[PDB]
Amino acid sequence: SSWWSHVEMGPPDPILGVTEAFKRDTNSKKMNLGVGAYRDDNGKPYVLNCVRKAEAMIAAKKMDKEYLPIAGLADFTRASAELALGENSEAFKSGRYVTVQGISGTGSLRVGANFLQRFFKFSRDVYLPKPSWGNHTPIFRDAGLQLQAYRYYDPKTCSLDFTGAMEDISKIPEKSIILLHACAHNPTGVDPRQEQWKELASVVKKRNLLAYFDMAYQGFASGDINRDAWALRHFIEQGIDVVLSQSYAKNMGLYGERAGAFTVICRDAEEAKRVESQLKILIRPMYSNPPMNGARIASLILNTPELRKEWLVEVKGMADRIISMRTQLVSNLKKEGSSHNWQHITDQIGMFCFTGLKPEQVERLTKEFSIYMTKDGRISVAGVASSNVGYLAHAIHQVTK
Amino acid sequence: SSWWSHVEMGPPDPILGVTEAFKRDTNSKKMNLGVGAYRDDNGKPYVLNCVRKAEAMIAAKKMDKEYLPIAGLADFTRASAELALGENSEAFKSGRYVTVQGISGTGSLRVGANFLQRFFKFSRDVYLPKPSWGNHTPIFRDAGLQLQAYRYYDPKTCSLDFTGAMEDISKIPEKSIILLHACAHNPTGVDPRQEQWKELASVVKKRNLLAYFDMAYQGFASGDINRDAWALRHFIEQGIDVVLSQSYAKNMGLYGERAGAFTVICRDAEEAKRVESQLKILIRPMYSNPPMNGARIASLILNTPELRKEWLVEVKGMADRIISMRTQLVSNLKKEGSSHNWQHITDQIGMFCFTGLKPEQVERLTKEFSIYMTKDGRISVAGVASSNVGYLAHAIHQVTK
Ligand SMILES: *Cc1c(COP(=O)(O)O)cnc(C)c1O
Ligand SMILES: *Cc1c(COP(=O)(O)O)cnc(C)c1O
Repeated sequence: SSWWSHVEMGPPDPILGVTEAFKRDTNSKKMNLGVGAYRDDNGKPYVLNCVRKAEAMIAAKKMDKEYLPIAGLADFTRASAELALGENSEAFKSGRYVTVQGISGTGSLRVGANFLQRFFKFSRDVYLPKPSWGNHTPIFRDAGLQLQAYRYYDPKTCSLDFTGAMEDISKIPEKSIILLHACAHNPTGVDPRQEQWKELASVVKKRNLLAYFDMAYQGFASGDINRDAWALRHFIEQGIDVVLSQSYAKNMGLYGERAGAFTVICRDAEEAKRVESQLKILIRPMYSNPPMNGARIASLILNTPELRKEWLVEVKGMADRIISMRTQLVSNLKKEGSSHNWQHITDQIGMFCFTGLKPEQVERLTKEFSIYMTKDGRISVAGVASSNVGYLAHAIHQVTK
Repeated sequence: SSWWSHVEMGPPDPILGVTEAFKRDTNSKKMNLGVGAYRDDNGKPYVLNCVRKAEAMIAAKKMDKEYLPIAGLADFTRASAELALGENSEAFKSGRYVTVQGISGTGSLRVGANFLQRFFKFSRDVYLPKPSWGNHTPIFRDAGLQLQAYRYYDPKTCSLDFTGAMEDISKIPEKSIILLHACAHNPTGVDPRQEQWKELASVVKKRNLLAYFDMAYQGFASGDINRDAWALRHFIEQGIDVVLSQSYAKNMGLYGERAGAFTVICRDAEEAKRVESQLKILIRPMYSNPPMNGARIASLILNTPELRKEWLVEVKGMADRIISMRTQLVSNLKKEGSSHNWQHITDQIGMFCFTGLKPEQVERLTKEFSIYMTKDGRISVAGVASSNVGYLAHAIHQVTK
């Protein structure tokens, strides 16, 4: 009998553990549609070009490796707030925001969670949309908050349940926290139309809720970064002081680099200062300071007009591919004789597809064809290459027939 | 009013805050002897040659940026354990340990605290040496643990108070946590001798305390990495099953790249596997997975013989440097005419010198000479160059005369 005799075996991450499994699989035909990481046309990891170039400018600049400030690389911090809020943004232009660099979107979400935990004085309840990215839960629960939920996706409709979203939402108690995905709702793939966003926002405003936006796929909803930040900025423009999480993980394909940020909309520029100090005091004992290379790469591209332009064309290309994949997806599905409706594959947006597959359906795909995905029938459509759209289709069909 | 209208403006970090201040001083002659960050003889940031080399092989390797597993890069992982534990290590050879990559030393300390709080049931109190590094307090506190202390440094004599320490230690309640700095006690720069270390082991074994080692300067106290891990290793062979934190921040001079690790020694390999599960379960909702740049490098060096060799020679060279500065500093103080004994300057090991100066004196250094240090009068020795060594000397003379 010792120290850790009592600790039991925990399970494998529902998302992340798929990669694990994936890697152990000897079938050469294997695919990992678990997590959402973009592959190019040959099924390979794709490092954007502007990333490479920036990588190089850093190298050639022979920079040091001294510590970052707690809040991160200023230059990155600011570029992020602009990318998000928009250059013409009041809130932006008047200095009422604070943004600290974080450990990508997860770390960002968390300090955000912990900040709410420590200062938000009116409630410990956080309302998540049904369903929501799995990590949401543990991020908020480990932070000290309790979780609630508001209806969002209708499975018989394979579309948003706006009505229910609004009934639920309209009944959330005044001054509660509501997690809203900025765009590219993980895992549904469905987001509200402007008209509906416009609507939600009135109730948030109306019920005086703290709105927490998580923006991990800016650019991926449509391929247009500003058309994707519409919602967020709207809200803010109606007078809703939100909080936000951002990740350059997917859109810059800096996955393991860890680049994200957390921002808080304040009243003044004075409040902003005040809050930052606290943010910092939250962080020091967390990780001391952030990992620098990701932000360097990113800060360089955001702030270098050339780099920036190329980036944006690369992002558009990414989106485009995926789209082609959906399209190819369903057509082969028919080509294969599938009596089922597969329009969802084409109507949804972002990096996945919320297939509808049942967990048995799910297993069979892993087992028989080594196609790896999540228990919720959620597939990374972004990890499918041209050469494998066809196999996916067969498998799916085979599983679904 | 406002969500945050009550958020108070907090104070700058006791250590990390001097750098901020430092950056604002316009005197050409400033020196940042605050944080323990090494500079070459010209007072310039020193990126190790083996560091420079490893980055070159990664770029040349044209590697990807995909996510790393939760615990991190296995090679990095395996390596630090070894680095720490030793290769002839039994616990290492058997695989009774679990190492997870972390966000340098802090994030390691922090996950370790977070693990303790979750699973260590036999206590809620962590015993810190007096004094300890500043960050330790908040790390544990923020983590939900209770803080205690044992005597360590006697300031009257400016030496370790082995007696008190031992009194304090022997009466720690059974099965509590005691934090011990593996080497290079920060800020004291005063470590137990091998015979005291052998005493200490004896009682922790006896009271049957949980030993948390903080190991940040492996290689900087003695100039020899193996020599620096003697006690860690000592305790282990004595059957004390430890928890340990690593920083590659100083010794690999990888500061802002954030590389480090946390490791818990377990009874079996079986059990380690169970902890590892848990450990990962803790990290995901924290920052999902660690930054990858720093680990690639580190693992590249620790795992490539040439690289490892030169690193050892690089670290030893670093260590000798600081000994030169120490010495020079005192003899310069003599020549300037300082009435006092400045023996501790040469007695203390690691990057620093715990000078014994008073607040006023330090205030005077910053103000008049622009020399920046911690209000407890702890100077960064590793921060002085051949070229500014006199300045400091004169300063310290004028403020102390
Ligand atoms: C990817 C993602 C995030 C952030 O992930 P990181 O890799 O840590 O940047 C946050 N939310 C959702 C819904 C995501 O899909
Ligand atoms: C520097 C140091 C650490 C680790 O520093 P990081 O920047 O987090 O890597 C841990 N403990 C002590 C006592 C230190 O001096």
